[PDB]
Amino acid sequence: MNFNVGVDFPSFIAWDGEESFPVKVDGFNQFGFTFKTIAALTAATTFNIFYHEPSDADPCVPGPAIRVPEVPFCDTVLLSEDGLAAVTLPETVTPDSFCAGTVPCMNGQWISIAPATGSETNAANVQITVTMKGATR
Amino acid sequence: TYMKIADYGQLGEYTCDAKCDAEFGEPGNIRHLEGKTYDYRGVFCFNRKNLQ
Repeated sequence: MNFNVGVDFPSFIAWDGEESFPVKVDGFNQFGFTFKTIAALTAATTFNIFYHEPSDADPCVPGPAIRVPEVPFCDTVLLSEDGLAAVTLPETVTPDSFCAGTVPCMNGQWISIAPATGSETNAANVQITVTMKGATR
Repeated sequence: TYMKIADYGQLGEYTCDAKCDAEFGEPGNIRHLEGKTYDYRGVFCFNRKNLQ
């Protein structure tokens, strides 16, 4: 009796392992990631977060790639060098469980993920995807 | 002398949620002007002989 859970929380591909992908997050209002690996890892990979603005050439094409400023919670004593919230996937993660991260404040209409420098060679074996929660059309 | 309100200025933005913080915005402005009063005078005389 599986409900068609496509509608009511659809999902899209952000990082397939070779090239990033912007996803539209305007129609919806609550989103998150589910990191996934295929093969064993090495030194913990890190990931940049990005947000886009609708390019003025067409209000339905994602513009350039801008990085999202980081916000801390009430008890966050470990701020990165700059802001620009990033996610470092802790290594030693076999393909038998996943992780579920999300930025705490949305700003833009297109979220994008990309591996930071010095991770690419170890980032080709990770598998990222995103899923919304709202409807609000 | 009288006061004037330059502009109320912006106070508070649409901040995100889950942000234990706030923003000071930008205070307004209140000038204090003043102005004088000018006088207007003149003179006119007679001869006192034809006035009688």
